[PDB]
Amino acid sequence: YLKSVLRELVTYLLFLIVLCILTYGMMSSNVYYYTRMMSQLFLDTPVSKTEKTNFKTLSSMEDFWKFTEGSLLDGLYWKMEADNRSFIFYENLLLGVPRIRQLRVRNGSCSIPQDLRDEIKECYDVYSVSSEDRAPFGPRNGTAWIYTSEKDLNGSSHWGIIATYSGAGYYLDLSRTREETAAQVASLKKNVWLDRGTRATFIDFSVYNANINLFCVVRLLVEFPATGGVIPSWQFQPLKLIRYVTTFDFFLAACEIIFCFFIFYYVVEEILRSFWNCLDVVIVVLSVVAIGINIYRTSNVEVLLQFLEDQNTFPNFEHLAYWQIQFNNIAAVTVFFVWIKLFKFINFNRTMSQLSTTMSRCAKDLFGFAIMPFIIFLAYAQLAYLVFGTQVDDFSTFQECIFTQFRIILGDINFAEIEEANRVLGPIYFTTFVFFMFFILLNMFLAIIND
Amino acid sequence: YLKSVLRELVTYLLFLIVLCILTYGMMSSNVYYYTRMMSQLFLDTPVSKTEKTNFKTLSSMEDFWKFTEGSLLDGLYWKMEADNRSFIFYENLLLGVPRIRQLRVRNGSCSIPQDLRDEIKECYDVYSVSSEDRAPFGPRNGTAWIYTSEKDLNGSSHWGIIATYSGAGYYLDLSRTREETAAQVASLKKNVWLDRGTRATFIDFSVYNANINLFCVVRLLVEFPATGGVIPSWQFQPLKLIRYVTTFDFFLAACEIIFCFFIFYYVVEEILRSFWNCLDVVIVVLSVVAIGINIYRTSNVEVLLQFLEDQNTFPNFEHLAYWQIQFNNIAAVTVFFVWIKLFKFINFNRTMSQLSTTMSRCAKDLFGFAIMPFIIFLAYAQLAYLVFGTQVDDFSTFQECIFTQFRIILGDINFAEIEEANRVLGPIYFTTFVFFMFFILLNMFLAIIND
Amino acid sequence: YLKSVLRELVTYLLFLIVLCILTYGMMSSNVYYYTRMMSQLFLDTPVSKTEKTNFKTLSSMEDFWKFTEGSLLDGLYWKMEADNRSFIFYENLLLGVPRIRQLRVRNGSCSIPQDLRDEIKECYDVYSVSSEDRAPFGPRNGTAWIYTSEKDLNGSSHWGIIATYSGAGYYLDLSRTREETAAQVASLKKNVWLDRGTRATFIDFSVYNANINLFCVVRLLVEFPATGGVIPSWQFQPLKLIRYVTTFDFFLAACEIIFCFFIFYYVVEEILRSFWNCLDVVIVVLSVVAIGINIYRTSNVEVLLQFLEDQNTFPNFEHLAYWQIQFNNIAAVTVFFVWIKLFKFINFNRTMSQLSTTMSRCAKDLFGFAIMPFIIFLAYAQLAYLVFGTQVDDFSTFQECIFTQFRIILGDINFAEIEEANRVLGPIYFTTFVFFMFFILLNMFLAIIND
Amino acid sequence: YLKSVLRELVTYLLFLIVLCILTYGMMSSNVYYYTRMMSQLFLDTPVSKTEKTNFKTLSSMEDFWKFTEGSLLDGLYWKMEADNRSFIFYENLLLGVPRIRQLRVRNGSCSIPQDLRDEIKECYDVYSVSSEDRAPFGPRNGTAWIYTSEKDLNGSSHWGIIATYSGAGYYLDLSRTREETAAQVASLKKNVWLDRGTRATFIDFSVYNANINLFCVVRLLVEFPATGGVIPSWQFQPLKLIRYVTTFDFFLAACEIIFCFFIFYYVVEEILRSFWNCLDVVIVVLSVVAIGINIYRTSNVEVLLQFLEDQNTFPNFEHLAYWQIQFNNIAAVTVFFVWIKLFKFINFNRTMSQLSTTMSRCAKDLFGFAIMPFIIFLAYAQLAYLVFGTQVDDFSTFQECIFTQFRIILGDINFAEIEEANRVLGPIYFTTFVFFMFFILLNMFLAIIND
Ligand SMILES: *[C@@H]1O[C@H](CO)[C@@H](O)[C@H](O)[C@H]1NC(C)=O
Ligand SMILES: *[C@@H]1O[C@H](CO)[C@@H](O)[C@H](O)[C@H]1NC(C)=O
Ligand SMILES: *[C@@H]1O[C@H](CO)[C@@H](O)[C@H](O)[C@H]1NC(C)=O
Ligand SMILES: *[C@@H]1O[C@H](CO)[C@@H](O)[C@H](O)[C@H]1NC(C)=O
Ligand SMILES: *[C@@H]1O[C@H](CO)[C@@H](O)[C@H](O)[C@H]1NC(C)=O
Ligand SMILES: *[C@@H]1O[C@H](CO)[C@@H](O)[C@H](O)[C@H]1NC(C)=O
Ligand SMILES: *[C@@H]1O[C@H](CO)[C@@H](O)[C@H](O)[C@H]1NC(C)=O
Ligand SMILES: *[C@@H]1O[C@H](CO)[C@@H](O)[C@H](O)[C@H]1NC(C)=O
Ligand SMILES: *[C@@H]1O[C@H](CO)[C@@H](O)[C@H](O)[C@H]1NC(C)=O
Ligand SMILES: *[C@@H]1O[C@H](CO)[C@@H](O)[C@H](O)[C@H]1NC(C)=O
Ligand SMILES: *[C@@H]1O[C@H](CO)[C@@H](O)[C@H](O)[C@H]1NC(C)=O
Ligand SMILES: *[C@@H]1O[C@H](CO)[C@@H](O)[C@H](O)[C@H]1NC(C)=O
Repeated sequence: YLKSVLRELVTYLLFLIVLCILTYGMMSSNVYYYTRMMSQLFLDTPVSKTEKTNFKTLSSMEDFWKFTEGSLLDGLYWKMEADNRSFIFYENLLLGVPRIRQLRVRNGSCSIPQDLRDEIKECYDVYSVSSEDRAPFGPRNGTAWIYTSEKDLNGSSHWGIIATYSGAGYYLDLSRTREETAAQVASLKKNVWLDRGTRATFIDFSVYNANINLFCVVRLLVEFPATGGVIPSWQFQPLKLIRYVTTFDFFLAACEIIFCFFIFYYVVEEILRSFWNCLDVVIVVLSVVAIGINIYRTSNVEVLLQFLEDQNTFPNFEHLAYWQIQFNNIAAVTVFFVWIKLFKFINFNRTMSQLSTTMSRCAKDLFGFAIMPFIIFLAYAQLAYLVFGTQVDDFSTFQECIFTQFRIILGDINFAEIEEANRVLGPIYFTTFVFFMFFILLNMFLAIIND
Repeated sequence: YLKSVLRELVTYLLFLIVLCILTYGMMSSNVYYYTRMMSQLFLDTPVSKTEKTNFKTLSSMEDFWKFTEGSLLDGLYWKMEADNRSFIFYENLLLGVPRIRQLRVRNGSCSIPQDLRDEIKECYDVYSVSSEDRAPFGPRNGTAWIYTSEKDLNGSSHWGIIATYSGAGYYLDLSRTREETAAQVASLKKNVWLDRGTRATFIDFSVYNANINLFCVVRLLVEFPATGGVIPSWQFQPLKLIRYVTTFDFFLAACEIIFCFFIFYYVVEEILRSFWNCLDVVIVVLSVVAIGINIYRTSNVEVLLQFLEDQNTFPNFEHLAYWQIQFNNIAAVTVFFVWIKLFKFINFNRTMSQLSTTMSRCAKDLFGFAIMPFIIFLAYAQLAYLVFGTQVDDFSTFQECIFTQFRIILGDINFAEIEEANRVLGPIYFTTFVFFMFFILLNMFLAIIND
Repeated sequence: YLKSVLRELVTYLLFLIVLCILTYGMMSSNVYYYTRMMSQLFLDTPVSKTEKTNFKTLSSMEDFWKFTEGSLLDGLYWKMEADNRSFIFYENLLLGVPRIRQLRVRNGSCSIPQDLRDEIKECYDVYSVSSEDRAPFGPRNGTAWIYTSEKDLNGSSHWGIIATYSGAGYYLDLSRTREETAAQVASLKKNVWLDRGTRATFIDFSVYNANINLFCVVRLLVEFPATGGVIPSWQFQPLKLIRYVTTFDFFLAACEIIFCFFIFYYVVEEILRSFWNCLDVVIVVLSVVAIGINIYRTSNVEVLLQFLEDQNTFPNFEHLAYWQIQFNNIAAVTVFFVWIKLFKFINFNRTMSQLSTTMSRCAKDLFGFAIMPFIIFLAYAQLAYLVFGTQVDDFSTFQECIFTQFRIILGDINFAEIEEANRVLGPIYFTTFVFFMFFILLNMFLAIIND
Repeated sequence: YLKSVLRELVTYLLFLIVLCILTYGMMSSNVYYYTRMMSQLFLDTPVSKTEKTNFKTLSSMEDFWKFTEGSLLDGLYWKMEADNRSFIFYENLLLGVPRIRQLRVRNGSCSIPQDLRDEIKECYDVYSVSSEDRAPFGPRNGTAWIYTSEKDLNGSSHWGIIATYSGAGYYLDLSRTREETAAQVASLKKNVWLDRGTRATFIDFSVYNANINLFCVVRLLVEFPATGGVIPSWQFQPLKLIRYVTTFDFFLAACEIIFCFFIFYYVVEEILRSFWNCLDVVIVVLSVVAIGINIYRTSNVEVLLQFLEDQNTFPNFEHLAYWQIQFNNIAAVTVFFVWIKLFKFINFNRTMSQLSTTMSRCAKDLFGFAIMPFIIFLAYAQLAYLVFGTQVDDFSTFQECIFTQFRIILGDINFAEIEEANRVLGPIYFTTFVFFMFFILLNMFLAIIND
């Protein structure tokens, strides 16, 4: 039994570092600053030299146009090689051409209360597929004023903060040189390309680094709720498109192929309650998903080669970016669970044999104990979402309310804005919540001390 | 017994989601940003273009006048439809006309010490109903200089941060167009409409949004303590005045009527110690209060219809705003307790039968244990209020002192200003407090471990 | 026994609220903002209109002179009644005349290493009574350039942040009007009144409020370590000098006299281990000290009456301010202990009879348990003071190091500057400290669980 | 046995304060501000008068040159004695001459993917000893353009934040007067001395204070990752070079010599498991290392005397600085352990005899218990490093990830940027992590309660 356990043990052991190698391998070291520099160059810089606001600060259409005609242009251009080629920082190819896309909602999408109909001329509803405006508004001279479809326009429907956004919409592709772009943008500002009915806009472009080999894909996402104002959001994604430069990369490629053999091996083992079975399956399921993504999704790299043919177009990476994220997402989770699988054998046989007997024993009862606090914990969350959420960003969404309470329990708090929101309940809420939580838990010890 | 318990159970179950529907229904999703944009447009913007202060920063009369003649004007006007109609952000009707009101205290309200009487000419006491100045000061040409009564002037006495303020006072109603208003304001600054004896001022106006159907009521409240300086405060209240637009709204209306039947049903059940009885009554009491507010208070909507007749006046919503707050306040609390009522049945019968037996058992003793820390906890609070409260905002009020200590226990702290306040006791206070609290609790475990 | 205990009980009860009345009585409500406005007017305002620094920011002599010739002047003057009388905010008498005093250290106070003697001409040692420079430097035309003694110059030696400072030194008294003062200050800047050897400067003045009856005493304390630079510090003290205006004040006066009778009563009771005896004595001792301060120290009020004769001089309140602080300090502590005396009787007889038996029992052992962590806790404190304290303000002083660790345990942390200080030990220090502390305590439970 | 234990006890006792004296002695009091003033003068000041960025803010080459030609120059010069001698603050000798050094990487150090070779002309790899560029680029007129070796150029290879940096490189030594330096710097900017291939630059200079006797050594370290941008870092080190000024210093010198006798005494005692043996050895080992550093490393002081001959050169203290740090590092650790050695005797004999019996008993089992959380704690750390670390600075390095989680557990958190990084996993990560950690620990109590 021991040697058989030892075999599945050492097999697991090899499988460990192999994955650890891939992770450590597939992740370059200094990538962070590559983002941070990009981010600070765009997000963090004053909209205009005379302006005190960053991109994170944009409150208005005027704010937006300033930014577009502002640092964004200067952020995307340098002198400096073609000279149509502009190296960012001097170190970064601006890859292809940037693209701007917006969304628009129809006039009569909404309805005016009968009393104010004599007053109000028209309204514009919150964005929806139904409320989508496909009419060719404006001079209709270009894709800016001409509607297109996410089928026709290669792209993936994106999930925004207030709503999901279909890839389709009104878009425009920029120019190679800063001057030509400004000419385009000006017309887009001159003629009104941002009107009452424009809910969300996209600015997307890709950037390549030649020093280390990586691709920076940038999604600048600006929303315009029916309430007006501006909600800026951004995405900076590094990507490794070309897997082969160094032999070390080729060294990793063999590993992944070898890594596939392990999974192939474990899959057979899965054939036949149990908890660790329920645990082990999770590891395998995630594993398969990654590779499938890794191959028939990510290994495509068509758009690249397609872009490599003619580099004057827009190199849509949104999918490729989107997926490798999920890939990075999944793979990370696997490793996490991979470390967890360590316990069942090396610890249970000797060390935690005196623990698991207590651990798994109470683990059944722990379910019964933990029932009480959540309901209470959820109640405040629901309460706070009702009282607050019209006031404090932290309570804006019911989800974030839950998250906020953890920060509260851990001590991260903005108390002032709470008291500003409600001079009465908020303090009461804050106190009672914190108060009961301890008082609640202390009882649970006792019913645990029952044993 | 079980089926009878099952009936009161499923009955409770239906009553749950019905309320959940109403809450989820009566609360729109994106309302938060509607406030946030409004707030950031007023509270968060520089008083003047050359000025570095926000509305939250106002320290002086000069600060105030700048703000009034500053962003406030520009915040209330846009171009843009009448053109007397100015859409905020282009998306928001400025509803009716804004109104400014101030309070004033009589000359001899206070008394000078005999020694300095030769020095000081006059004083002005802290605001009170007695100290109220009803004399028609100044040119006496308008409501600005003419006192009016909260009976005559429709309004609700408001509860400020240092004091309650009667609705009566000296007020002025603005104009439709920004220019005419500035003319008014200038005269109010030219002639001195803010003098030694002006304790508190009000700026109130309402804003309607046509996209989603809502009303933003704004209370800008500025105080002037007898000590001078300025204490800014603000209120941004969304309101749903017209309950019927979508059929979904009509769907909710039937629910509330149906919802009333439940309460009517439970009221009869209340007829006849007990804790859960003491619990259940609370649910019912709050429930009734809400609906009464919901009907003969809020459903009035007279001022609206009154305003809808002639829109050039000031549409006082202060009550309507004030109440629906309380309504939102109460309803939220109900839901909270509604979730709590879950425990007594589903959990007690099976799961917490092994818990409630311990829970309710120690719940009696917990009262005896918890006595010790509060007295100690209160002592520091009272101590801190004596030592501090002349120094640190967090200790300014005895109430907030209590709240401050929680942040301290949870770790939210400004230590510097404390040490700045008192280089000696504060650190001692801070250390000892934190120190004993743990040391105190640890003992309480033992007397609990006694069982 | 019970009635006898009941008598000492109700006697204690009356004594409670009597003190509570005095405290609540002797403390006015809104005093806080009176300070806050004063503070924000001076500490918080830009040194110059073109300048971005506050008084808290001053790094240099130039910084200082700017401040003096800057906001300070404008902060002390308004238009506005005499007109030699300038009401601050229009609400506050500038009381008497402000005063500036500095300290100076002799040339050869220090000694140069023999190697650099050929290089360096002279040095100036850290401030000390020995290093004090009494020589009449400069043009010697005024108290600015003429040394005076704290005996001759009425004043109390003050305890600064790096050192205690004798009241004696070089001082100058300002003028009534802003213009005349600037003339003085300019000469003090024109001629060099701040030289290499000036360690510390004082700016002190008093301000009276006529609305509520109070006195604001302001100590602006600037230090110049031998290392150069500037360490600003400030003191804003409210004072109630005239105890009699309202009959309510007279109502309080009788109480304090009545309050004295209680102490007189308890003193006799003290005549005769015990803990509560050791407790009770503390209450009495502090009590006596307060009244003695209250009478033959504070009730003096001579300087006032002296100032009231001729108001053109400097009204030194430093003592009067200094003492009532200590008075407020002591009285607060008393109340704290007063609440503590509640336990021994009402709780011990019924409620905590089941607690004190455990409480006082383990209270002996708690001493033995708590020994271990302090030594460890102190060690890190001493360690951190060695590693840090040349880097992080929080560790600058060994005292503050201790305080810093509490914030760390409670979660208030600046981690960045720590890692900036030492990329190695700091993180190690931080981790290990936090780590052991929990690990340490958990053991202590067990030896407590021993019972 | 007791007297023998008493002898080793009192011997230890004397050894305690002797060290305490040395520490307290070897550390001057006010040193902190000496740094803080220096730091704030350089790190904290706007690059240019019109500029809003500090040295900590530098994002670019342009940023850098501005700083060099900016505050740095003004920070290093004052008027003021020679006049070639410029006293900083007027209180600080600029010691010798400052020095600037940079690093450079060869052209073909890296390799371009075959597809973009037609596009990209050249790349520059991340810094390495191999990638080092020793070619004499540029006009080759000076050490700026002429490569030198760390053998030839006296210096110690320094450990930077992204990489270790050999002392060798391209350097330049500044002038005595600000004007001459600017002439040098301009040429270095005029001609391009910062190119694509410059990874890291050094600015190093020393500053002496004559008031207290100390030396400030300044290392300004700027990095340029292959990704572009700028990573500023700084080091401000006080040093006591001349050990003899006051007799008190001579008093300390005898102590250290006497202090050596103790160690000499304890070394013999070490001759012969045990834990305290394992403890005691550590104390001795560290002790020896310090003195060896103290003598044949630090007591050298040659460069000083060498510099004292001719003061126009660059006084390299980098080693002397580097070592005394380690010295201060080690000595601090010793004291920490010195306090720890207290327990084994005074506490074990009487007080903790009732504790150590429990302490050391469970101390064996504690190892078994603590196994579970670390693996879990590490997992999140590894997970977070995979998910984050491309986004959040706090997760940038796997090491800092661990540190970040402590702040999270203690409550120090930036939640926003996390949610900004990943709208999904981050919140999930945050919640689950915090959630399990408590849930994990609670079980461990039970298996501990097993006893
Ligand atoms: C929107 O529809 C309303 C409804 O008749 C109409 O009055 C208004 O002119 C329309 N505006 C636009 C821009 O389509
Ligand atoms: C559409 O018409 C406008 C009106 O002159 C013109 O400025 C714009 O360039 C036209 N668009 C295109 C794509 O030609
Ligand atoms: C989508 O990709 C195809 C592939 O050649 C291309 O022809 C087409 O123009 C693309 N459509 C876009 C980018 O909207
Ligand atoms: C206020 O009353 C005092 C008391 O006589 C008087 O001297 C002063 O002129 C009055 N001022 C005003 C503005 O009423
Ligand atoms: C009151 O008189 C002043 C003095 O000219 C004048 O400016 C103001 O307009 C008058 N008020 C009204 C309401 O007419
Ligand atoms: C109060 O409301 C009534 C209702 O018509 C109106 O006539 C009156 O002018 C109002 N008073 C105010 C707004 O002061
Ligand atoms: C200080 O004393 C030194 C010692 O001789 C002397 O050289 C220097 O001139 C003196 N300076 C002043 C200002 O007294
Ligand atoms: C001292 O002499 C200077 C030199 O002119 C003069 O400016 C100053 O006013 C004099 N001081 C006094 C108090 O007269
Ligand atoms: C101290 O007070 C006495 C009291 O009259 C006064 O004569 C003297 O001038 C004062 N000395 C000062 C303020 O330096
Ligand atoms: C770098 O090497 C490449 C490879 O041939 C060459 O094309 C380029 O001109 C070189 N540039 C420099 C600055 O050495
Ligand atoms: C190297 O040549 C340049 C070109 O004129 C000159 O400016 C520079 O001063 C020279 N360097 C030295 C050290 O002479
Ligand atoms: C290293 O020190 C020696 C000692 O005299 C000196 O001659 C040489 O110039 C120094 N080299 C440097 C500072 O690069």
